[PDB]
Amino acid sequence: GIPTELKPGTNQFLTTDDGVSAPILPGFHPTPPIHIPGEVRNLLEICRVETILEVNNLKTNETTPMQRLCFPVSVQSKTGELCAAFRADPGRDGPWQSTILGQLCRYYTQWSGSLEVTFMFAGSFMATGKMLIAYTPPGGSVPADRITAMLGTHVIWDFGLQSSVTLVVPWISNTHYRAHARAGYFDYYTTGIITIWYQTNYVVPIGAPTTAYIVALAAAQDNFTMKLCKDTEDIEQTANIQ
Amino acid sequence: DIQMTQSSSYLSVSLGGRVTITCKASDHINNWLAWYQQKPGNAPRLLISGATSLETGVPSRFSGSGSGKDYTLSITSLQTEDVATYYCQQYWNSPYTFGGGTKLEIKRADAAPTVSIFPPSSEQLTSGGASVVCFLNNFYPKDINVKWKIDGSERQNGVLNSWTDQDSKDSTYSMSSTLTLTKDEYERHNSYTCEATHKTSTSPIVKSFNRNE
Amino acid sequence: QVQLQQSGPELVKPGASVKISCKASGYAFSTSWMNWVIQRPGQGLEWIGRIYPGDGDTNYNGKFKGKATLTADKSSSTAYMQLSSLTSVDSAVYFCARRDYGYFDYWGQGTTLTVSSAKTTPPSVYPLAPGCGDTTGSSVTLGCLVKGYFPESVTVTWNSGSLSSSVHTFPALLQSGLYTMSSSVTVPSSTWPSQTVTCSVAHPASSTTVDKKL
Amino acid sequence: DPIADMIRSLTALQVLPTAANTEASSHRLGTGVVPALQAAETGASSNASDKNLIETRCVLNHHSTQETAIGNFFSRAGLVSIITMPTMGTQNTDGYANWDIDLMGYAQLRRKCELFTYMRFDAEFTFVVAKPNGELVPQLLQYMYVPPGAPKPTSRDSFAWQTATNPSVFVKMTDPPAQVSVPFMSPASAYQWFYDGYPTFGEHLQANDLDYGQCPNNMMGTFSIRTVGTKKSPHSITLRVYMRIKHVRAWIPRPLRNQPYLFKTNPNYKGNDIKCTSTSRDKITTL
Amino acid sequence: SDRVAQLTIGNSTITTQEAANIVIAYGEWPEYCPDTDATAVDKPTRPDVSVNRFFTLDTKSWAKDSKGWYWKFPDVLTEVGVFGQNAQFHYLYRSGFCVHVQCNASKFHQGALLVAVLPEYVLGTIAGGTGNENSHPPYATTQPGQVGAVLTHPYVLDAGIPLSQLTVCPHQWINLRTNNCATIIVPYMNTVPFDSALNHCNFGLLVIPVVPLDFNAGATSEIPITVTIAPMCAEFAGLRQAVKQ
Amino acid sequence: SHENSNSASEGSTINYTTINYYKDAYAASAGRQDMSQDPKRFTDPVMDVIHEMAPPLK
Ligand SMILES: CCCCCCCCCCCCC/C=C\[C@H](O)[C@H](N)CO
Repeated sequence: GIPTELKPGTNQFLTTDDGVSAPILPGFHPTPPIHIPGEVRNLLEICRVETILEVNNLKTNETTPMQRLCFPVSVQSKTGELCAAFRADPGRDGPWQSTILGQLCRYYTQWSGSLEVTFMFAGSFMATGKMLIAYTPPGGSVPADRITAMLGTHVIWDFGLQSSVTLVVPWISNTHYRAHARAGYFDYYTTGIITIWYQTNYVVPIGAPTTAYIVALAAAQDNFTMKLCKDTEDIEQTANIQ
Repeated sequence: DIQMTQSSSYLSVSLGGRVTITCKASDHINNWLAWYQQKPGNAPRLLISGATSLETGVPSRFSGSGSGKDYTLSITSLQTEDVATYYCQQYWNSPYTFGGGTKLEIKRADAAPTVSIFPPSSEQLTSGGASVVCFLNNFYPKDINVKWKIDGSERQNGVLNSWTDQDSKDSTYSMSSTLTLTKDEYERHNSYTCEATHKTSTSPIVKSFNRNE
Repeated sequence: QVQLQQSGPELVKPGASVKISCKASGYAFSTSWMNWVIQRPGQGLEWIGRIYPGDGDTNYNGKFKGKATLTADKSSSTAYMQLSSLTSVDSAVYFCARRDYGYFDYWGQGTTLTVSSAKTTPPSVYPLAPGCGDTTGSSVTLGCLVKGYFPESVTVTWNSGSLSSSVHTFPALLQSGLYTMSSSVTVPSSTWPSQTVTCSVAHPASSTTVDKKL
Repeated sequence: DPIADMIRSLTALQVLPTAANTEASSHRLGTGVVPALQAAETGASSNASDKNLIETRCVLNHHSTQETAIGNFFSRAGLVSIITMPTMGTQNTDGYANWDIDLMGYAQLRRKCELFTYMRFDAEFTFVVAKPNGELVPQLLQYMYVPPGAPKPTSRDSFAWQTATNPSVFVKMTDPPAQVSVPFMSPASAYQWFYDGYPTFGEHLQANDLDYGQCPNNMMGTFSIRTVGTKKSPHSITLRVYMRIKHVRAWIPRPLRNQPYLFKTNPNYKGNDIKCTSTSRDKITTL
Repeated sequence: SDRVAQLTIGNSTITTQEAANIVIAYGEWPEYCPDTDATAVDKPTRPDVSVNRFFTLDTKSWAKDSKGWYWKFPDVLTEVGVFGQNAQFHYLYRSGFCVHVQCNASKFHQGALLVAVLPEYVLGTIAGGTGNENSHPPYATTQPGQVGAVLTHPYVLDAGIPLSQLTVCPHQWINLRTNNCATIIVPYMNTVPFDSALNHCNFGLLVIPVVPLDFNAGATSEIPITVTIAPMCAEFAGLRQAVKQ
Repeated sequence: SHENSNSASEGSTINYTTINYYKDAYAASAGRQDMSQDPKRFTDPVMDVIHEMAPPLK
């Protein structure tokens, strides 16, 4: 018949090749589709949904795991005190593991874009406070003062009727994309820290409770992308699923 | 102005026991209470901060608690270097009010007073002033009242008592009661009698003296 | 190690003024409050005022506003308290404490201040010995009275420091503007008057160390 | 006319081949316009852009959003079964083996499919046979798709191997693996990986309580494997099947599982070893 | 201009002074089943004012250690009203719901709730506390009724999926300094156009306190939570005698 | 000379051009995927429109 020659790649099974296989049922016709709500077409639609960040990931909270979703604020005695600090890379081990952005970034290798963090205040109406939420590009470690942490991208938050503020994390990076940071040589993809400070104080009248809690939410912006699908290390099968 | 009451000012338990020092406030102080210990002579030392936390260096015999407006410092068990005055402090509002102070003492058996009156020397009222004294020695416990008795008559004021705190290894108390007097009214009367009445004892322990002896 | 070292004792006339120092060491001095606590003898402990040596502001108690005034010198790391219009109720011990988280974590040594117009008097040793009429019984205590001395106090010893198992040094209690103390020693009658006792006063202010035997 | 009373979406689809650009901005100092302050209680995510908070540049992004699609997230072949015919042993010593079609027994493909509630796709199965050694010997096999209600094989010499209507495929061991395409075969419009309900009526006891969660719409039959011959072959066969998702639609995204799996039919977790979603640290003020 | 609202369906109105906005779940309103999606051939019934009204369930009690509650739909209304009778006489069912959750407190209290709608909420079991025993949840747990049920481990929602990612589902918070209501309009979400009301539970309401309730010693400690629900565009098919279970 | 449209996506095909050599459309390739998004029914499913620069409620 036709003269042909076979090349390398014959009789291999690559698990990702997009081929045409032979059918098993000639004349089949599937069940007609109906309008099921909530259809999804990219995974970037789900990465833009705010989910709860676990800033309070302590070793003392692992027996009562519901406390990891909240950080307490209180009436202070010193002025300008550090409240919490956490890194801003979604694919690293830490507070970003509880988010749907973090759990879907670990299915990919590289990422690029801006992130937003929304802090909600769950205190009383008679409470009054101001906080400073800062973001520091890579360099040294966490600062010791807020006179050092004010030199970065910072947002002055005032409590009131609008009980949420949004801190954006800008895309400040050397490269166009950014692989996932670890403790080693892959730490030239670090994104920096996010610190919360007391701007003035947390002030309550008599009768109001002197400790309130803040829940943190995190999602992605519109210029967020992902690249190079991989397999997560968050799922681990040990023996067998009966 | 948050008045902070510490009752009572004296309490006494022996070694190896359990002390409980209470401190009650008037307004809500938000667990911002601190406990101090002051040995006689030196500066206060902070023991508890925030009514729960220990400072770095104090032992685990101290442990504080409290909820509401009443608070508690507990020493289990009491050693001999832990006998001092204990203060509570409120740092929630200004002025930072301290408590009254609960002195600790040692609990042991009772001892009767030994009253020993001494007459005036002859050479000292030659300057115009005499001074009569009523020493008593080595008794326990403290809250008594010694009465001065001249020919069946009540005479105060003019008197002064000077106690002492506990001695070292035997836990006993002493007192010196003297009074100055110009020497012309020294010859008003003749007797020298001091009644030192006690709490349980019905009759006082009395010695006497006279000039015409 | 952080330590606070105050000035020594003072003694001034009624109506004068003093300046108590309190030197801090081993600490960032301009970024922490420095307080002052008064202890009147011998029952209380009360706050006076605090100072932030960085900007220099001061917060006083209400019942010490016109009497005390506070400054601070950061070139020497030294606080100062100037008490003015000093009276007889201003005789107490003045402490210097620093504030860490609302509480006073480190304290000074404690300077003392007495306000009196009396000048240094030599003491008078008057014996208290039995006795023309009563000696009963086989054990009798004996002491010696000391009156008329300023400032407090004197160190009264017995038999060149050989008697310590029977001594009772009593604290002073001033009257008519001048101090007064006493002592006591118990002896059995088998050693009295075999042991003629030796009272020995020692007042280093007036340099008057007179003795007395019985 | 005599009786008077007898006589809507929110959003719009948009094609976006690239990530959005960032326009240039300057400083604003005003009153009445607070883009940072949001309201998280309304259920809406924060719509504050990066240009409404800092002083930005003009960046023309050419970053493509194609690899984040559902059709490229699921078009990777994952393992779904391991069918084993041992010569000695307990499982399938007599030359044939049956396996009920439940594609949810290996955890990596399960956690990806369970991001959504409903999915409607076409499949592609690949059959990789070898010995347990990894070696290959010349032996002819037969796989057969047995639909529900069809007779299942009971031996190597059953009548069910006539393959009069059932689809089957004859393969050696030394040739390339066998690929087949399977359509969407459910009697409903989509597969349910989560069915909150009982498939039948009836008074529910504790005895007939292992049917909570069992939808009959995902019951798809049996793969029947055999070594073709009345005699027995002196060879052990282990077969691994790999499924690849094609032509996929998906609805209703879900939270993603953080506990280890226990069973194929129900999401029972271990209660004394409830592991945490995030790795812990010592203090909240340190990194 | 946004805090006040009125919701009038049937002969029932709900007025609120300090509420947030209304969430339409997945951007779609409740519809009737069109002719291109209907597979049955009978004529479905439509009682539009007797079953499309607000129904108030049992009030709960919020404490400082409360774990959280859940309800199942339409299981909460298969014994209540004329909706419960049409759910007993008919084999098929299709409806959408309004869900309204109320909790009043003072300006001196604090707390936060998370009211979510999870479609196809299959529960799990602790597997005997060791993983070896294959337990299945009982019928009083899987279909609790008008009373609802409590969550045992709210961090994993009694199903092995976290609370931290519950907000991908349609949700509202109840922050006691901001609002006292939460309103979600849910469309009919199922694979088939009609399904049975006694066997299948479509979604599950889920009220979980993420930030605990705390007041001062002396204030009111009786702070209740109540749930009112309203079916929208409800239709039934397949008439027969009454089956209760 | 045409083909049986029996894939799992005809009226809602997420692709544009595929390859086929059989008469059954469920045998075809996956092809290039469409890049259509409607993210606002997960990020803001709120009844009245909330302007960003204005506050949502007051
Ligand atoms: C001759 C080769 C025959 C190959 C036949 C394979 C048919 C498999 C069809 C795929 C069905 C999709 C999986 C459906 C449901 C899930 O497994 C459920 N979780 C089971 O409960």
